[PDB]
Amino acid sequence: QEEHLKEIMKHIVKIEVKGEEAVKKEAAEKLLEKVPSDVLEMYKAIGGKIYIVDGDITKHISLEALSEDKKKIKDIYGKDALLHEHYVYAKEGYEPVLVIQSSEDYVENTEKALNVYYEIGKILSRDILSKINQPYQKFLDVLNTIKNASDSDGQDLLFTNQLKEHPTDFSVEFLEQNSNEVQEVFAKAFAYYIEPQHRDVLQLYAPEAFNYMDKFNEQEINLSLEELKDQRMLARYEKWEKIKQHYQ
Amino acid sequence: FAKAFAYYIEPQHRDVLQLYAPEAFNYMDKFNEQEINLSLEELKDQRMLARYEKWEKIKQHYQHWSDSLSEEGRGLLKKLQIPIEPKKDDIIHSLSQEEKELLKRIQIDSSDFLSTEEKEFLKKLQIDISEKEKEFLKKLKLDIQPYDINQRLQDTGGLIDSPSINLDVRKQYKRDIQNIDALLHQSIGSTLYNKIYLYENMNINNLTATLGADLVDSTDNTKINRGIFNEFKKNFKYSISSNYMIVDINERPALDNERLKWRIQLSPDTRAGYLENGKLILQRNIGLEIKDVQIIKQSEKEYIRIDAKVVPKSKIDTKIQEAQLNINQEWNKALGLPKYTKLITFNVHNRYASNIVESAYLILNEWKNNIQSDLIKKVTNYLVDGNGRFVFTDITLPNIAEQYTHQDEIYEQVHSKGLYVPESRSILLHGPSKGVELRNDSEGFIHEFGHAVDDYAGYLLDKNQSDLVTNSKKFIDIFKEEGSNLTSYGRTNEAEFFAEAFRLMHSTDHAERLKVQKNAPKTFQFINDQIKFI
Amino acid sequence: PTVPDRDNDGIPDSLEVEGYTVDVKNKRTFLSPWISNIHEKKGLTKYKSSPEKWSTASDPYSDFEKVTGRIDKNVSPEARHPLVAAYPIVHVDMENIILSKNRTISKNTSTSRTHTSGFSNSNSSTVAIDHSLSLAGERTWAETMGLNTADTARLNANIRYVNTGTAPIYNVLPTTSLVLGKNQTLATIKAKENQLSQILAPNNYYPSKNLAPIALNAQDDFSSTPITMNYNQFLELEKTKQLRLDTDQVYGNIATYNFENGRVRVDTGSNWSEVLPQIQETTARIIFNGKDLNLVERRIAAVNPSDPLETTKPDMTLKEALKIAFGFNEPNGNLQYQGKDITEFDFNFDQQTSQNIKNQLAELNATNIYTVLDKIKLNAKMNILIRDKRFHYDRNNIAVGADESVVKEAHREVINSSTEGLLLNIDKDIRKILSGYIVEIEDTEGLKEVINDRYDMLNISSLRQDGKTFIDFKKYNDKLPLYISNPNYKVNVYAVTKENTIINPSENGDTSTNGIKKILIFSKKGYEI
Amino acid sequence: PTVPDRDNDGIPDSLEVEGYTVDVKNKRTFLSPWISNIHEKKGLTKYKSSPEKWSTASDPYSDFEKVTGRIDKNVSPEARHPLVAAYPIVHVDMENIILSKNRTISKNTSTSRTHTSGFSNSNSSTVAIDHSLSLAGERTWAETMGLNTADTARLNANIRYVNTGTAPIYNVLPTTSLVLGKNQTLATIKAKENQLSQILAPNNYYPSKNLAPIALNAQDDFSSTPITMNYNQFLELEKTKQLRLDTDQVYGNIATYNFENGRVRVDTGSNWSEVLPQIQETTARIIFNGKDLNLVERRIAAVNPSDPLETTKPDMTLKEALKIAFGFNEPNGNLQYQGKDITEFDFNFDQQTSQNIKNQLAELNATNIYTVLDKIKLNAKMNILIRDKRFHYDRNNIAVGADESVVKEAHREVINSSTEGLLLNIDKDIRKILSGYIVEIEDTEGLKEVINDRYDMLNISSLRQDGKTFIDFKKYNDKLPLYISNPNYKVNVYAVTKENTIINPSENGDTSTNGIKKILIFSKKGYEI
Repeated sequence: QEEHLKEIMKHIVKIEVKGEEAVKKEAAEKLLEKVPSDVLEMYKAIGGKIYIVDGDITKHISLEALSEDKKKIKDIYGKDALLHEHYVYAKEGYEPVLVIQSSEDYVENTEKALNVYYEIGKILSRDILSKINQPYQKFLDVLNTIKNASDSDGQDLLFTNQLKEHPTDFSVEFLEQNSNEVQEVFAKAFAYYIEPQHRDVLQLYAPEAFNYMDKFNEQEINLSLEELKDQRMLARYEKWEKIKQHYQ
Repeated sequence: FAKAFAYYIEPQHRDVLQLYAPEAFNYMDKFNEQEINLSLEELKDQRMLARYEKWEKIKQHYQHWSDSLSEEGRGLLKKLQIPIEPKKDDIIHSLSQEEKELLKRIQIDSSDFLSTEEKEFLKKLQIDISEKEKEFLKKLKLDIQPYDINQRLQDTGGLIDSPSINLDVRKQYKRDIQNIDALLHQSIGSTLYNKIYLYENMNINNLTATLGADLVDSTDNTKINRGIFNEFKKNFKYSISSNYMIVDINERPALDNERLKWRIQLSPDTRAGYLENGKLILQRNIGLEIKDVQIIKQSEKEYIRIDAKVVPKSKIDTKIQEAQLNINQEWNKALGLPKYTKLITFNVHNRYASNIVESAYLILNEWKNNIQSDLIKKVTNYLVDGNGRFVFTDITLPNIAEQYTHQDEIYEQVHSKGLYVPESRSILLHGPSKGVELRNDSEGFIHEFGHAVDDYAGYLLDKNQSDLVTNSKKFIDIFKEEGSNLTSYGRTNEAEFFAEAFRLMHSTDHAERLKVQKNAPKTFQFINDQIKFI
Repeated sequence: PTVPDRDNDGIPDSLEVEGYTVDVKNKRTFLSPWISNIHEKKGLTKYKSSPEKWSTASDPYSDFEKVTGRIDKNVSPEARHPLVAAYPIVHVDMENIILSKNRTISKNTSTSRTHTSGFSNSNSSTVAIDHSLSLAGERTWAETMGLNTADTARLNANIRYVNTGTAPIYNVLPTTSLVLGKNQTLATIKAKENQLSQILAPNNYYPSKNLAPIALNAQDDFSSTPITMNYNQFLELEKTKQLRLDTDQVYGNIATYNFENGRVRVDTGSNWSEVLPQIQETTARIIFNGKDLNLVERRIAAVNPSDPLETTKPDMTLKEALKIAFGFNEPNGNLQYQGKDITEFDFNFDQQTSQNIKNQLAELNATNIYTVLDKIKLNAKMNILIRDKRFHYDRNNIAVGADESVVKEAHREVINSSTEGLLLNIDKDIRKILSGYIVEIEDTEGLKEVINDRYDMLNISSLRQDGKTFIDFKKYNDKLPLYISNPNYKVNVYAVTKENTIINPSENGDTSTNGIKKILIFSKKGYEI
Repeated sequence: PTVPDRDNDGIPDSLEVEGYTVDVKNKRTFLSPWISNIHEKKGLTKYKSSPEKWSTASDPYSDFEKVTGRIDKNVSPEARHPLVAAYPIVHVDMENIILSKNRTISKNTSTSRTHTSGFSNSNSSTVAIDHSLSLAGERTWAETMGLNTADTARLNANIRYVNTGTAPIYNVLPTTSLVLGKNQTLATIKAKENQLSQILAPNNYYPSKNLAPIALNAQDDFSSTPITMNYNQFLELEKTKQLRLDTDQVYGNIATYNFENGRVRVDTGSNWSEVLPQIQETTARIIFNGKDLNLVERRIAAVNPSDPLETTKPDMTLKEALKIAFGFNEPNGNLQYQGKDITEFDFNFDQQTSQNIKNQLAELNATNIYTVLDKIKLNAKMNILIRDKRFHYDRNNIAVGADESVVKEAHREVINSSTEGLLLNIDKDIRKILSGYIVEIEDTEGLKEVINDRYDMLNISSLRQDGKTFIDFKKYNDKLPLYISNPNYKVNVYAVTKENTIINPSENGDTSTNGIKKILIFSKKGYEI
């Protein structure tokens, strides 16, 4: 009896008051922590950086003057939502920018955390890897194993309606002509893998998809950064500096 | 005192003490378990016999090292102890051209860049013997400095490759220090002795000339003003020594200008050298954490007692980076900058480190609350649009990194309280020095800020052309009429004048604001017109 | 960090002493230290408590549970606050009786829970039997019931139990003894066994208003006429029409909250008859008749100087006590209960408490307590009685009368008038101090004809289902409408409050309302009807 | 690290031996070693105790629990101190009886708890029935009730229990036997079963003054007339008019404090009948009649040389005992109880105790104990009796009389005098040793006419509701005012003390107040009246 009081007691008794606005800063920073650091270095290397606004995301200098038409967004579940109400938007262009609206409820709940991780996966697949065309046959090979499999609702989980109507197996030509649909499937998988509570769901309905992502985040992300750096002349030149200096 | 002492030692009464006299318990708690051993040595430190015994017990340990000393080692050490004065005969024989006659008849006492001691050197040369002659004087200054190894080390912070002096001199300096670095091969570590304390007398003006001007009671120099003291102790928590410490062995009476009495503990791993003249040379790049700051009384005169413990510099270095991250993350949200920016990066390697870091949390607070919000954001946006970052340092400006590279001329070196580099868009604030004019540190920032803001205003008018607000005929003339209606420093030229005017119009004392209104009415509406562009 | 907590009550020490509050964060509840600026706008209450008491009130629910809600969901709201003791208060309400001889006089009764003066911690009530004549021909009870000098009457009543406290009773139901006169105990109503398996939540009845009330006489073979009563008793009853119902405090067990599964189980070890003594010796008692002229009792935890542990309780000022115990608030900073300013109430104190407060009034140099209200410290064991200043009261602190001026003012709204009666709309509280009305007719030259001219013929005022009072003339008339000898004749109506009523015929059996002080209530000419 | 506490009672050793005190720091209570200067200004008591006793008094509450307040909140205040045993002391008080034959003598009675002498630890009381004639014509009880040589009378009394001890009883109620004469046991009062669910806190009644007292005869079917009583017995009763009520020590269980959650539950393992023997064999007993001339008994823990464990208790000198058990203090360093100096009291000792104190008085070379009071050591088992020195006492140490001179000053304040009576204001204690007054009239030439000239016609002094005694002449007069044959005739009023009263008609059945020891109490002429 004396045992149980402690656990309930600790959870409820917040010893000190962080403050009115500190909590906000602490929530966002904890969220981005869970994503592997190596991803953040790739984002910075390709340019623009994430800035956290506080008010209505609909009205900000960086985003007000661009893409007014694209007011229609689709959440992870495919339902349409107006941008003003929505709490996170991203934009692909010369200055890749990602904006997240600060809130105090990213640790406690999860539906909000899932969308942020979802947006990181879309930037990664469409803006980062695309510079190297990294999604290719291995990703296509796992993809193909999902479509043809015994009543696997896995398809329903990752494919949109457009995909459920391609009669035959996926072809290397299709990805080239259509590259937004495939990149989306990658993004969903990325999101579900990061969020702890959803990890089990993913591995349960799409075993091979989970296996692919497990080895990818384990030891196939440092390779992403190095190969990306191999396009920058200065990266090659700094590399020359270090190698020549030591053994000289 | 005795009563409080008694209650704390008796186990059963300790709790009673803590309940009714919290402050008394706290004082006694720290007293009986670290400070009491520090107190014991000083009592023994009064008996000459004990001091002699301590000095002798130290000799034998260093006997082998001393007996193996070569001539080159001793000769090098001799130079470090005594400052080396430049010889006139050498410099005169090094010129030999037309410049000396030209130099012969020049209005010497009209260069602000020169200091008093350098004027005297020039006056000695003059006895022997607004144009282009002050530029030739700039080169000569980089050649008349005394050969002082120890002086070079703090100005450069240990970065010996600094291209701030002539290459030959640079080669000369690097060789002597590296040779000295090899000399200090013996560690203090032994089984023969435990905690050893050594002392060093230091002048307060070397750490902060701003506090040093009012540290001593205006009327009686034997008392210290409590009000200024409280500020000084506030954030003095750790320090790092990059140069060669010259320490004593037994406490001796100090000279007039030395009001700090350091008590330094060593670690068995610290590498060090023994000197026959009762002094010790510690290795460079040592880190020290300050445990306490207090006022003590000695021989009817007041002093500041400062203790310290040697620790690996890396342990202190970790504190600086974590401090760097806290300040940059906080201001990015308040400003609107991208999450990952390296804006307030500061590199400090000197004795007064801890105050510099904490003082950042104060200059910016006064900086924001006093300037119109939209101006900061717009100008900060401009600054980030380039690679510029704010840089707070404790080494002389010519040695940081950015300044030397872009100017490119050797003679183009400039050191002062603040500096703005347009090419690199960076603001530099040297904490340790004291503005010969400025009242506090905040004003030093605002002055440098003025130079930066002026560049963006000029940038917005035309993108292709790089120019300032001055040089436009609608302002040059304005400086010819009201230019002399304020401080004499701003009368120097247009650039400083704009910066000079900017702080005053935004000073925290409304009276100052009124003054500039009734003394330069035209400028007042003009300034309000450039800032409108937003 | 091992935050210190000696009392072992979940909340840490520092929090309890300085002030804290529980606040639901979207769906998760957490405990927080009181921040002055960010919590006040949200309408949250500032709690305080004792760092060395598992239950500041001393009742069986810990400091943490009350404010958090993990508690028998039946405990009344006002008792959720840590400084208000939660305990039961059971008294008996008797609705109606019937009498006969071992032709049955069945009269309806009205009961009110009583409290009299040197007043002690024991609940008692008092029934009053209606005296009005239901039957015209039933003059003199002594004859309506064939009672002889050597006879005995049988008593058979119906009763219900009322819980006016703040916590539930569970298994047992208390024994209670009926007594007539000063000391004549007629009967003790047995404690039925294993039958009160239901629950008495505060402000509920047992059995509920929808079921037959528990018959007092067993109707079985336990005793042929348990309520025997010699002749002489019947005489006192005829003169007084009063009975007392004394009840003891033997309640049941206590319901405790279990953390393991959130189950509320009745523990057979802990029994209210062990706790009440603790509460009654460490709390200040406040009695209030404000809501509906019924005696509501609350207990507040106050400090007791003589006892170390007891100085630990947060200081409680009188003003705040009224605020948290009953519902007083400050629309404009003036203490008030639904419009009525605090100034319309009396403060009466027991001799001890009176003395104690006289001291308190001296170190502050004040004479009107209504001002210095926020500066009066409460100590343990004071007893305070707050009664409406406008009504007259009897020895047992029951509402019994009022000043005539109030009576008239309560009638200045004549919704309708005709020759068949009045349909008024009066404030629900006044009609508990009015026994009846005297109707009379006045000749144009000052004569006076009283229609219902008998002492026992006053109950002529019924109440309609929409709360409109309706006076019926044909009731104690000759089932005929009202006649008027002159459209210019004024019709005067007087009202008689209980205190000013007669309960038996006089010396020579006078039935006229002559020597009764009557207050005029209506006077419209014959044509103004 | 050890901070040794062998007795395992919370307080460390050194604290218990040298002196400690608990003092509340804003809201947190902690135990501290006695500091002379900071605690004395705070009005804190210096406690001492035994480092080897879980409860120095030997009663069921730990040394720590008592002083901290974690304890049944009913233990009386003065017993919170660690050296005063807390235990119950129940005796029976009989309020009134009634008589008849198997014309009903219904008389009110007054009882006082008694103690006689080698006096032992067993409770007894003593009732004395009033002899005054409530009815004029009711001369000779034997005839007002038709009692015949071969008849039997029934006795029906009312009793309440009084707890004058220092701790509460919970479940049980003591058995008690009525006895007339020396050894004639009339009846043993049953131990009612599962009925004393209420509590007897110190200085309380059961049932309280507000409820009917427990009828002694069951009124049920247990025995038709349990208290039969033969003729000869009735005669014995008539000559002595006194009974005795012996009660044993079979109380209930004990209420203990639980540290984990602060609940006080009556544990069925610990029973007072196991504890009392310990207390009674290891403490010194002090009996005091100071407060209201009623025997209040307290027990103080004293050392017993013969026993190792017992030498640990702090030495207790008599002077402190009076200070902590009863309320004596030192305004000017002179022991006194509310003004009355200690010198106005007698000291009586049992033969054992007497010898011990005579020794102690010899090694100090003193003769007056009132001086060396603070130098008298208490050992276990002394019994001491301190009674007011000014009053006369009987064999049962009941207050019974006084010196006439003292009696007179109590009347020297005539607030008013008329021909209808006196409304005096006497010190509440004296009017319990005066049986009545003799009124007489004096002719201008020295004659003497006594109005109420009958032994059983003395009860003429009532008490008004403001505590002013009022003497009524018309009671045993002819319902007529007071006549004076001469405005120069003196009016004398006399009082009769208990010891000098007659309780039955004399040898030759004299009813005159001749052989009654009478004290002059008043003498004003007609002009003054």
